[PDB]
Amino acid sequence: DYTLTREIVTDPLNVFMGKLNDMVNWGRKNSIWPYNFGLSCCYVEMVTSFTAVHDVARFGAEVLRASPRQADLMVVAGTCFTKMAPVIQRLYDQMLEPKWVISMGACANSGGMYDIYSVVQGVDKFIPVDVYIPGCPPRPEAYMQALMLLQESIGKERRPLSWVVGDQGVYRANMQSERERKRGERIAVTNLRTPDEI
Amino acid sequence: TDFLTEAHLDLPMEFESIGKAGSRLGTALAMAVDHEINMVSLVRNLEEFFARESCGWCTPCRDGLPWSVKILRALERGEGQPGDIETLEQLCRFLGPGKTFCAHAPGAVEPLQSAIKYFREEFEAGIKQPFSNTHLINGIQPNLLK
Ligand SMILES: CCCCCCCCCCC1=C(C)C(=O)C(OC)=C(OC)C1=O
Ligand code: SF4
Ligand code: SF4
Repeated sequence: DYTLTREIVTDPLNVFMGKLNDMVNWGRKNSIWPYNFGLSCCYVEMVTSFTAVHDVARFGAEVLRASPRQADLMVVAGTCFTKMAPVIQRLYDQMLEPKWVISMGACANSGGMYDIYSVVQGVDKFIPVDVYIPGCPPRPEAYMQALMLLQESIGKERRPLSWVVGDQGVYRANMQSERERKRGERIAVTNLRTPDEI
Repeated sequence: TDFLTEAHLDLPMEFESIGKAGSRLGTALAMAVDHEINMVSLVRNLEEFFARESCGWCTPCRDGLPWSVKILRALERGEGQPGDIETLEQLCRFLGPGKTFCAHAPGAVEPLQSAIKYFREEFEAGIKQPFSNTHLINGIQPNLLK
């Protein structure tokens, strides 16, 4: 099940075209260059994931471009203040296809605890989001988990190989939700460690 | 009425004489307590009568006499805990005249306070166990008050 942008459609996928699409998706998901964009405390946890104790470079996602033209991923790591929202939209518009968006933290997801006069209630009011991370802040490994989720989503999307031949529509996979996937193993939990120890 | 000792036996049976001794003349029908009778058990019996003869109108008598009864029951069985005699003294202070709706509860707490004043060694002998009001709840560290 796919979503078309140019509609809920089916899988359009010759066997050589499928292999070429798989190779392009493999190269795109294994080389994701985030945009160095600091909004709030969630950015501190993101760059913590970039350091030696977590080493997000292992996934090939460390290059951290200061220019939106060279970046493939925008991580909205912080509150979308109303004065910063046109800046965020302009930086997203300066990015080139293919581009992906991760909302990091409750502020970027929905506004979080800041249902206040000067805060946009979630970045998906004005730019489209591919992966959402709950947390305030999400820990660095939560950001790495979202990076792996984005890699899974990239690995079976369909985009044109060339702009001169073939379908130019972008097909994004309608994934099963992580909540329904993990419901079986989460409800079966019975006992946890008591909070009086280390 | 308040208990009196053998030193007060040389006192005339008048309202003013027994009033200045820390007791009341009352009905002037005196009752004698010998050495065999435990003072804690006697006061427990008295307070059991007074608590079960409360009319139930007002809070200090109705809800504080059963507390004193339960404290004296615990002191009788040696299950007294620290703060029980302090609770009895606080009940004596706060069930006096003007604090309850009628004079039944001041008369209830007169023998308790007189026996605490004169025979405190018998009430202190009932306190054996350490004070415990809570049980441990697994996963929650208690606030260890010092
Ligand atoms: C694809 C070829 C890459 C060659 C090396 C690129 C530059 C060094 C690594 C990227 C990087 C940059 C630019 C950088 O500025 C930085 O500091 C914020 C890092 O640490 C988190 C980086 O990892
Ligand atoms: S979600 Fe929490 S940690 Fe992240 S930017 Fe908002 S206030 Fe900071
Ligand atoms: S002190 Fe008198 S009015 Fe109050 S509950 Fe006791 S018997 Fe009733």
